[PDB]
Amino acid sequence: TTDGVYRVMTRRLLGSTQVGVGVMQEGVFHTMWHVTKGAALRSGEGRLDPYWGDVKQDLVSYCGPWKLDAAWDGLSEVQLLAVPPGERAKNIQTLPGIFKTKDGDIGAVALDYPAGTSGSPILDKSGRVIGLYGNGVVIKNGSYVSAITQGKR
Amino acid sequence: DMYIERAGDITWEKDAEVTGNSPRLDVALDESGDFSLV
Ligand SMILES: COc1cccc2c1CNC2
Ligand SMILES: COc1cccc2c1CNC2
Repeated sequence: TTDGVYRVMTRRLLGSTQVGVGVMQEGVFHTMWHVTKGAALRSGEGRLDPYWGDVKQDLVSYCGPWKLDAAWDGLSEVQLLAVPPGERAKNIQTLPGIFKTKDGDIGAVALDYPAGTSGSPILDKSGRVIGLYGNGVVIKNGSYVSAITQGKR
Repeated sequence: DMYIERAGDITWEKDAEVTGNSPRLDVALDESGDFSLV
């Protein structure tokens, strides 16, 4: 239950497979809905049950309500704490671009990691999680851009 | 049946590698939570 970044694994396939990543903060585990599809999770010999989730936001929290409330300032570089399948956690610094939608602007990071990296946190300079990586779009030249997806606290 | 495994602390790294551009994109978000380009 310690704070930090965690891999989301399954053994229902060949060997052990990393389906995503998430953030433990204030006793709540945070990941993207498409990683777990809202299923319960095991942590050691304990169980984490879903508490809140929303397919359109593509987010889910376990054991309590969504706790992450920091937001990109729109100006400064951020860091993706990428936890790729089978690889050590590594920080990647970038200046986000912007997703412009009919409902306002969202920060976006032009960094391409395997699908199992979904749920990795994006951080501001204070180390606060400003959103999660892994819900995005493929742009004209074929490369992948992720929204900085943040919930409501 | 899925399980979680700790991978590290959540901290800013002072001398991280810097990469990626900063695209400004018009996008739409549908009821299924999927983004598309406009
Ligand atoms: C291993 O697959 C790929 C493919 C593209 C980019 C990255 C990886 C792993 N980390 C960055
Ligand atoms: C497999 O489904 C995925 C994968 C990535 C992002 C999203 C979904 C569904 N809504 C957002």
